[PDB]
Amino acid sequence: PQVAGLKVPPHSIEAEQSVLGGLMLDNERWDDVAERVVADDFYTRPHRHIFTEMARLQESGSPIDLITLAESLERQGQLDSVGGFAYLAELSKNTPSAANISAYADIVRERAVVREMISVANEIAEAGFDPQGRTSEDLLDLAESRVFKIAESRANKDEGPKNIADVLDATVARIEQLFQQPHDGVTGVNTGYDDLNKKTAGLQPSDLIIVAARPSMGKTTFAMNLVENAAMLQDKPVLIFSLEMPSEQIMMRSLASLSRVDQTKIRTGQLDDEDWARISGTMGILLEKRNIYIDDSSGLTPTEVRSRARRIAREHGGIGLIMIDYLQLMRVPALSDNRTLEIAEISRSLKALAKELNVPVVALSQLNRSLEQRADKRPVNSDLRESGSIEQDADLIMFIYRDEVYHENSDLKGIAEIIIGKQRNGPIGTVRLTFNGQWSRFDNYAGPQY
Amino acid sequence: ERDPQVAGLKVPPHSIEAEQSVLGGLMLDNERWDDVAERVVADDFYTRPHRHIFTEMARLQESGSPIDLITLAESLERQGQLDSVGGFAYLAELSKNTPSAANISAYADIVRERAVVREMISVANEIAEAGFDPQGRTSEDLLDLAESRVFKIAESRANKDEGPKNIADVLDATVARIEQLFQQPHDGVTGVNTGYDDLNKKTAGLQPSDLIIVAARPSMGKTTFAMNLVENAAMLQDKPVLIFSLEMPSEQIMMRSLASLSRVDQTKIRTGQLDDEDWARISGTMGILLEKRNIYIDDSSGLTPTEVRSRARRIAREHGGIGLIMIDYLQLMRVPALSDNRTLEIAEISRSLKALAKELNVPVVALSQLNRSLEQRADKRPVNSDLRESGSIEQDADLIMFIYRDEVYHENSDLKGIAEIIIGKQRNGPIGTVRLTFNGQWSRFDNYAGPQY
Amino acid sequence: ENIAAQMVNFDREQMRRIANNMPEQYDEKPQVQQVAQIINGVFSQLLATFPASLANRDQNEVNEIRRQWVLAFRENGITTMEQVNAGMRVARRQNRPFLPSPGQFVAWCREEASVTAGLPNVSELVDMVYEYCRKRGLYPDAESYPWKSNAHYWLVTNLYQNMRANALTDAELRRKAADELVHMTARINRGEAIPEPVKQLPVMGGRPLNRAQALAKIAEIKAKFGLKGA
Ligand SMILES: Nc1ncnc2c1ncn2[C@@H]1O[C@H](COP(=O)(O)OP(=O)(O)O)[C@@H](O)[C@H]1O
Ligand SMILES: Nc1ncnc2c1ncn2[C@@H]1O[C@H](COP(=O)(O)OP(=O)(O)O)[C@@H](O)[C@H]1O
Ligand SMILES: [Mg+2]
Ligand SMILES: [Mg+2]
Repeated sequence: PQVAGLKVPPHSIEAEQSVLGGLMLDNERWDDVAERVVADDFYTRPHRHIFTEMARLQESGSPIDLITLAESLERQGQLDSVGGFAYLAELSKNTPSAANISAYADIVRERAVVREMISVANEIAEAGFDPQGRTSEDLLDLAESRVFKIAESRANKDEGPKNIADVLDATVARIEQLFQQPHDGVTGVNTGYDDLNKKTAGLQPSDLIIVAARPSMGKTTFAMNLVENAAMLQDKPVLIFSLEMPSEQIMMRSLASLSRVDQTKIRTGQLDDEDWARISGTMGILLEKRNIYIDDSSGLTPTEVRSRARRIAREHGGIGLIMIDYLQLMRVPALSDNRTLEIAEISRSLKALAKELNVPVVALSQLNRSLEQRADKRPVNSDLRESGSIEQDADLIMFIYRDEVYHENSDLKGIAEIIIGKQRNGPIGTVRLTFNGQWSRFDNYAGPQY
Repeated sequence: ERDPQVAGLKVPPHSIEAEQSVLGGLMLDNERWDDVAERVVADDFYTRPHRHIFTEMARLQESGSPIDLITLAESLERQGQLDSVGGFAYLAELSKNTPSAANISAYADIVRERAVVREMISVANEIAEAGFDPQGRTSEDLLDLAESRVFKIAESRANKDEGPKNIADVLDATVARIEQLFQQPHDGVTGVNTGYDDLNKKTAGLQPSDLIIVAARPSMGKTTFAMNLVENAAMLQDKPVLIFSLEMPSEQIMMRSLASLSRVDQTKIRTGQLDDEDWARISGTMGILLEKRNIYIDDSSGLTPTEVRSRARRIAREHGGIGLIMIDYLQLMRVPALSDNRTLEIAEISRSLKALAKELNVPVVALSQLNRSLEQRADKRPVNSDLRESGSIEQDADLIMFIYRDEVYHENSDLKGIAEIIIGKQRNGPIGTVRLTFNGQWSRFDNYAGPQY
Repeated sequence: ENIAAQMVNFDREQMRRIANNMPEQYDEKPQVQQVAQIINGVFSQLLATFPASLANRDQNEVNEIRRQWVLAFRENGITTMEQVNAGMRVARRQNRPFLPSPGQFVAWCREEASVTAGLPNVSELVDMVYEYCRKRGLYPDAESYPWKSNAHYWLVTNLYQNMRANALTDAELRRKAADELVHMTARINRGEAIPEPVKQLPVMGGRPLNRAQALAKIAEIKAKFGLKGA
């Protein structure tokens, strides 16, 4: 082993043996080792098995000395597979008691990280050599996703099955984090509306959210209000994909909503002194925060959307919310022949992006004309025609309904209904809001509730 | 050598034939350059001579010079780089052996794909090699290096879909837009002027990047109203106006435009029963048009959205922008791939028109046809649902206007000579009816000088 | 193209384009009132023929049926009252108590109009096409087939060619036969003269040559041209 150009996976058997021997000799330092290394970081099956058994014994309330460990292994018949009482005694004896197990545990650390990086590079090369029907864009997306996942908290390997111990640790961490910040019933991104928060407990991360309504019902208004509320009530960036409108009109609508100034005055530039003061205050707040990003490109493929979202998260260390308006304008060139397959691919890619970035993704959608021919025009799930996969893959589905749009003499003027058609982890129902189209805004409904 | 294929897989993926085809097509056709420019980059070429040729051609295209074989060879000869490329012999070989009558888009995509695959493989090799030889770098440094190397592949785009922009830039753009709108007092016309007072009041002109649909039953003045809007835009603005005519030839449109501008009776012109005053009016109109020279008309039939977009881009490049685009009518546009299903074809056409309008930052006015069942209803004033088979048209249209004339359906109509423009879908404002006066004798629309309720 | 070039050409020609001028005449269409009156008359006559069809039905169903009939007539182009009379005659021939479907009524009108013009109906035409497809391989050409009339020849040949070229099924063949009958009836009612095929060359013949004389001719050719190999 001259090591003068040798290509060997990074590992150190001496460090593993020292760690195992030290843990055998002194069970009290186990915690100091349990924070620095996991079972998967070990390079051999016997060492992983020994570490797993020691962890099980320690968390079951038992000593992990040589005799107890050997007895526990023998009862499960796994003592022979490890190497035997001879190998266990060699581990106990050869490694001196007077050792610093912290450095050795940090050595059984990042060597595994470098090995995982080499594994990811090998997987990327292998996928490149044998596309198996994948396009270049798909290969680039796969490589970017892998190298992005590996470089985030490095909890374990790139992706694969995980022992229930790690998942339980993650679940307890999630519970503690959600309990450390009292938001009064909001465990996700705040929507800015109390009734909607009661119904949904915020926009949960890794969930696909669909907002649907007939034309002129106010989909873009509601989505932009959600974006503004998320930006004002959070610190993570909020990304907007607007394939239907230029960014300037969206910004004018946002100014009208935030500063509560008439939109026609802003569009025509005819404002009084108080309107200018309100606009100045809104612009000052927006330029103080600086966490809203807008992309008004048209005909975006799901790969481009995912790549841009990944770039934003890479630059700013996370995303708070993603918004798309709307999904019927997206393109899948390879599936341009069949619309149903294109919509299914779009929905699956959006769900995969939501899972990958751990962000809430809200996509807007349109309904069918036949809805206007029914006795009750309030949307239902089946009104998502051509998009059954949308109904199947969506974590949350909300329909917007304004009765004044179809009925001029409607008694419910200014009142919009958000109807929850599907909620994977909660109830369903109707939430009433006040629609101020003058400012292009939705507000909490102050009227009596039954 | 002694290698059938054992050493033939160390070679990174590439395609010499696609490169040669692209270069030959560029040499023998300089009109498709942009299509090549949007799909390939100089670094996508595997051989140094091809990269150098593409770079020199890009430089010549940016300098405005032609990129034919002779000009390119002379430009390379002056810089002394002709010898390095491979010589005029190799240039002529590329020009000749590669046909001009070819589809260069497929070869450009082939060149693009191999470069991506090869760069991905090379980056994976570099990452693994760095992993095996840390040279003192920590794990975090190696992970950051790997991430940067991997994401540098999809990057390095010259200028194409700049992507997300910070709120600061968009806010600056919005402030600039507001200032520009306020600096020009047009009595509420924050866009392309239509020449009609009430229409400009309700719509604030024809806003850029909007899809405008004009719908009417046959014999309602739809084409006449569209031509009046085009003429008003051409007279009140200096930017070029492009017209697509899939139904009527350009000569008839020109004669109608002359009749409308000069207010000469169309019957006399069609019968040739003119006089000195009509000749003077026509001469004045032609003098004004020659002073402007800002109108272009294409009368090709069966135009696909790709051809329309390409021609609009070519006109914009030649004359520095467009003021308005007019299409008559959308139902005649053909999508070869979706010819089997009419609804999908209509949706594709509407989406492509909206994308073109957003890209060029120009108002696009497309003409559409309504359903005959409208004639069987108690009220014949059109609604959105009268756009049957075209739900995507209603969904994707920023402005929808229906042209109605009660005189067409009622002989004893009390509103004879009065036409209504009904705003079915106003995306950024209110909806309602605007009354105008229609002169079919002069084939023109005029402001309604009568009382308004 | 730029407008400037066309304007320059207009100035250079002037009176030449006035000689070109502009095509005249506009589009005129019938009013909806006539179609509504026709539909009302058809509905009244059918209700007279089939009183039990609308028994125990509210006005909404009657209006829906009327709308369906209007749509069917507009799609199939029912304008002349003579077609309505022919359809009523066929319906009075029919023995079904219930009201026929609008498509069936249109088919009755077209069938009666075709029969009036001295042409076989759809079933006879399809049977003739099948017989032709079975028997035409036994003749040198389509003109050698025992044709009854020129209309039969043209209809059968056109249907056979269309069926063989487009791989038509039986129902598609029947629909094409109905369309061909409608077109031929329209042509006949417009006067017109049906051409008498095209024919293809005479047969010639007259070869009274035997084996011995042929051998003598071959030997003479060999002697004259010196074909040593043969
Ligand atoms: N200046 C304005 N004043 C009042 N209401 C407006 C104004 N501009 C737009 N609206 C309202 O906005 C609604 C549609 O907004 P938008 O969200 O863009 O439609 P969509 O639901 O298609 O996204 C319309 O019903 C209209 O009433
Ligand atoms: N020379 C003319 N004199 C009088 N009326 C005319 C003349 N030319 C056209 N019109 C009228 O203009 C109307 C619209 O014509 P046109 O623009 O060709 O059809 P569309 O309504 O499809 O645009 C017709 O109803 C016709 O009555
Ligand atoms: Mg919208
Ligand atoms: Mg027309």
